Amino acid sequence: MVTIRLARHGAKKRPFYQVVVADSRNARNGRFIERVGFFNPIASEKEEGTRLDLDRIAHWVGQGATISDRVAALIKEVNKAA
Amino acid sequence: ANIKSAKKRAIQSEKARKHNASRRSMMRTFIKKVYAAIEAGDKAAAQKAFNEMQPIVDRQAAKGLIHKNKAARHKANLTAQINKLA
Amino acid sequence: QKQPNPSRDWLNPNLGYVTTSRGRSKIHAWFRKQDRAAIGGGDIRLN
Amino acid sequence: VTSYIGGEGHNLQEHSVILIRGGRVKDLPGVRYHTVRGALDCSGVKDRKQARSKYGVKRPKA
Amino acid sequence: ARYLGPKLKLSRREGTDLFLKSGVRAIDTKCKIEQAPGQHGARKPRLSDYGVQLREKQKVRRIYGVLERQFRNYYKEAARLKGNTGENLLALLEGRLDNVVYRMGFGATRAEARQLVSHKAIMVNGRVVNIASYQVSPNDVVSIREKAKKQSRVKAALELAEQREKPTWLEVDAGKMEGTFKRKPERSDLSADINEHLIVELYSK
Amino acid sequence: KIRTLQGRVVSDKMEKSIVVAIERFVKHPIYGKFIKRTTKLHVHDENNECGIGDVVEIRECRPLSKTKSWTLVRVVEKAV
RNA sequence: AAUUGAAGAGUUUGAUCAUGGCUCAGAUUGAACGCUGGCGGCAGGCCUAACACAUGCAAGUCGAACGGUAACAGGAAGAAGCUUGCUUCUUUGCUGACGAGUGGCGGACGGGUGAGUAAUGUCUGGGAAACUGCCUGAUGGAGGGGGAUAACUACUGGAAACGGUAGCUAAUACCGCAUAACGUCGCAAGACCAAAGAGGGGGACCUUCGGGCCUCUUGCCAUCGGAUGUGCCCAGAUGGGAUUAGCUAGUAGGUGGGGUAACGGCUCACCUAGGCGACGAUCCCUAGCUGGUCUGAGAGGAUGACCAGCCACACUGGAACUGAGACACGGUCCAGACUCCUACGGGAGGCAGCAGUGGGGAAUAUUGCACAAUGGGCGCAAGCCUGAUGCAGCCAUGCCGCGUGUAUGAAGAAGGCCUUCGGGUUGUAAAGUACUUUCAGCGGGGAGGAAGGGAGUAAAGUUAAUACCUUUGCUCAUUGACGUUACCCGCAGAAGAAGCACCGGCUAACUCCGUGCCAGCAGCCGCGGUAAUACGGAGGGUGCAAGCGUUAAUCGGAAUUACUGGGCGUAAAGCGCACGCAGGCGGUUUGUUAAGUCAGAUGUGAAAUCCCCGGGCUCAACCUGGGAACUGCAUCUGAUACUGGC
Ligand SMILES: [Mg+2]
Ligand SMILES: [Mg+2]
Ligand SMILES: [Mg+2]
Ligand SMILES: [Mg+2]
Ligand SMILES: [Mg+2]
Ligand SMILES: [Mg+2]
Ligand SMILES: [Mg+2]
Ligand SMILES: [Mg+2]
Ligand SMILES: [Mg+2]
Ligand SMILES: [Mg+2]
Ligand SMILES: [Mg+2]
Ligand SMILES: [Mg+2]
Ligand SMILES: [Mg+2]
Ligand SMILES: [Mg+2]
Ligand SMILES: [Mg+2]
Ligand SMILES: [Mg+2]
Ligand SMILES: [Mg+2]
Ligand SMILES: [Mg+2]
Ligand SMILES: [Mg+2]
Ligand SMILES: [Mg+2]
Ligand SMILES: [Mg+2]
Ligand SMILES: [Mg+2]
Ligand SMILES: [Mg+2]
Repeated sequence: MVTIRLARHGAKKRPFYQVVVADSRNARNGRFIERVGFFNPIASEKEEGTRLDLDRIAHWVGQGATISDRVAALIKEVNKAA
Repeated sequence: ANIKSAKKRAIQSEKARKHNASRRSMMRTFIKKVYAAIEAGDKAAAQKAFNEMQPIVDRQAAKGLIHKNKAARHKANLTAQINKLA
Repeated sequence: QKQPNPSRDWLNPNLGYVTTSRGRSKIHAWFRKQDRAAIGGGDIRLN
Repeated sequence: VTSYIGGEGHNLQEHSVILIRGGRVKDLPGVRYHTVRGALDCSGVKDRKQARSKYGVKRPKA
Repeated sequence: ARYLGPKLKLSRREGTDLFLKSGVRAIDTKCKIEQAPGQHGARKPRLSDYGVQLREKQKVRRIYGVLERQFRNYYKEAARLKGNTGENLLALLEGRLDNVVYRMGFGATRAEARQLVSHKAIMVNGRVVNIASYQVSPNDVVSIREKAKKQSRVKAALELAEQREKPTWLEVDAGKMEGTFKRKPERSDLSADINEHLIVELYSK
Repeated sequence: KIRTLQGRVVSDKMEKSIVVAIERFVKHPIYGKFIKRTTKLHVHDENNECGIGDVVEIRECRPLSKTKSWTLVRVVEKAV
């Protein structure tokens, strides 16, 4: 099915994920329908690090999109921050 | 088949194949009766044949053996032919 | 294998394939077989 | 194809393997290649201290 | 990565004083600065246009201690950036952390400064910097950490700096052994003998 | 308003089918000269309405035959 | 704010200018070889044989679909030597679970390679005749019967591979029947079509004490949707060759049948005789294509490793089956060649998965650890599998960074080399002195990648119910393959960390021998025939520098295929001259149209890259936010000078 998931586009030992809306069957870093935001676990305490277009996610969910567990967690975190 | 799953699938497939063939074959036979009737020029007979077979076809479609569209098509063609006949 | 196929790389000692002399010689022989003095011959003929 | 043995002297002979690199010797009509000295069978040139890289000559300890 | 060798030879080759030695004792007395280095130094060469450009390039590289590839990269960066290319390149060279340190007066020579940088002596905005090439941006303070303040070498460097001319774009404190990089150094701030244009040309052929 | 192309007929004789040369006026990519470029489309026509040498407006559709995926909407300037 | 970019040189001559080739200076790489060679980070790593493959692993999972227990850990009934208290040996799926099985879903993803394919390809843009598992939103059903079948058992055929009879049993397996529209068929009436039970807790009418009944959770099925994916069509674009000009009978089109999920000569019957083509059909050669990459001032040219999209292929040639999806890399069937096993009857096999081995090659890595993450599979989950992935190893292959000491130091020491014999050069170079400790070495500390998941609880949401389940909080201990991790500190002491090419002109850098047109050099011009800045060494220098050279390969220069941007009297080049079809171009005025053209808008041009502004790794490379860009195409709305049409 269509899924919202982290696509690990970064350096070695320094992950950076794009929260992409991909068909589950497609590869992790490979094909996707839309890029919805990003997340950086390294990041550090400065300004930014996690950022997701929530509206788009919601739309996708409505349509029928499976959010990854990690992605879900991230979303939750974002919500709490808000 | 190196993997257990493949082996299972293979035997299952064989079993499945045997099953489907029987049903599909039967359906075909049924169809032919209608077609045969049409060829002959016996309208009532043709109708009877259609009645006998249509439900079976529908059932098959439901099951998955034959596609719904395909099932519809046979009926349409058959229906057309019978109409033409009388 | 069923066919005989020695490489010419085996003869070359720098790769480190054959330390023995005899083995190397044997290997060489094969190539010559595959392939399939004059003055001396001439002299002999003359004689 | 015919190839040029660079440097002074060699251990080359009939039925012996070598590495060829191209780059013609222009005054020889036919030769379009050079033997790399120090590669595979062909030994590097004996007793040279400048442009050693071009003639496969290992670095003398001093 | 660096030039490990005779510092003044390079200067001689160039002609001008590259500041590769501290300046406690003058360059003219240490070496034969007028004559070029080697057996054929007295033989004054009739230098070609390309040659002059090359020489100029070398001089600048020597001054900062920037090897060829790095220099090329810097030039490219400058080009990419807006404005006069040569000027930009010069600025970049200056911006080198070691260079900045030297200017401030914690390195007597630029080499010394570089060494200090390597040896975790210098800090930028309260963070150690191992790297000599680090581009010191505007409003970036640069200092020595307390472990390396007690060095006599640093003091000597400071003294030398005091003796010498002061840069405008930098602020510096002798007692605290720290300072502030105010803004990017203009062409008027740096020495006029450096024909950056020649260098630029050389990286267009 | 659906898409449609205009061109002239090159041939009619094949029953319920008309071949239509669309002449597009494309620019040459490298050299810059504008060239006339032909697109000979096989086109479906019920009742054999167009003859040879007629200009005919045609629209894209589901493929009627192997080659034919166009159908004429109108005829324009047919008498020669 | 987002292309702010363009260099020449040597060589034809006695000399000149010009034409004109060859040629060097630059950038570059999946590179190799040579000589070396400290480290790190980030990257990359069989381009050739789509050649053969030993070994292990690369796809399994679900016991909450179902009868069952092949090992195991607990209880339950019985008993043995009876330490007065249970150790122990027998039985029973009763339970946690699970071998083998049936079933479901997954093996159509993920990963690989580029053999084939110059178009059932790719890119861009448009479409209509389609299907689409799981996920999803909606609206209604899930009633009641059957007979099988593995599994399991006896007797047996086979060396094995695998069977074969006769029995037994279940299921969300399978099949009817009922029920039946919002479905299918049809002009309608009508005809016809489905399934699925399973798990957790529980008051009382109840109970063959299994359970009924209630409840929640999930699953089933139909229909319309949604998304996603796939199939199909058309236009244009997407290599070279005309010393390949004719090609093609299912060929082009038609009517009807058949088929497909779908339209279609997709296939058959009969008819018409077309269709393609010098705007290059056909045939041949080569080729994955694109985003891009390199180069380039650009325009172009070359190119398509890595990363990403699309296609194709899976030992070769087929074929279907199953399925939502395949005509399926680790499925089936057949043939073939090739390896292996065989008791000779017959079997097994398929690395272009990850490692690896051989081979071919100039040349490209270890049978490494791990699921901790991210993603995928299954499941209600726990979980298990995952050679995707993450990391680790090896190789300077690249890029980037860093280091290899810093400051001082005349006796301008010694030695080296030259030498007008004075020195002047190595060269402040070394030694000596002071100072520092990057990385390496030792010892210590020491984040981040870890978010989830598990138990207890409290509230809310469901319902007969404060149970259970779900949702939201909270404490509790947790989850690291990399890992003597990144990173910080202390210790001792310059300690362990410079080499390669070049030095006649081009072209930065010059002196000194042997020889003697020999040996050798060489990119081009050309050096070498007894005084060689060109050959070999020494010193000295110059260039780069952990690399440097050589070679290969591309663009550049080369305006040397000129679109930008060239020529043609004599340098190469005006058909020998005409007519003339196609084509190209076409005086001038008005109208009109809006095709070109221009303008604006809309959609798209995937992401990455490139470019700009930033942010993050100590800086950088690398990553990365947002933008710009993608110069293209289509549609709509206008403009009408110019070009076109009428
Ligand atoms: Mg039909
Ligand atoms: Mg070999
Ligand atoms: Mg470097
Ligand atoms: Mg080595
Ligand atoms: Mg099991
Ligand atoms: Mg069923
Ligand atoms: Mg038809
Ligand atoms: Mg090929
Ligand atoms: Mg150019
Ligand atoms: Mg096949
Ligand atoms: Mg099927
Ligand atoms: Mg395999
Ligand atoms: Mg001396
Ligand atoms: Mg260290
Ligand atoms: Mg010179
Ligand atoms: Mg030479
Ligand atoms: Mg050109
Ligand atoms: Mg010309
Ligand atoms: Mg002429
Ligand atoms: Mg004439
Ligand atoms: Mg920064
Ligand atoms: Mg883009
Ligand atoms: Mg007009």
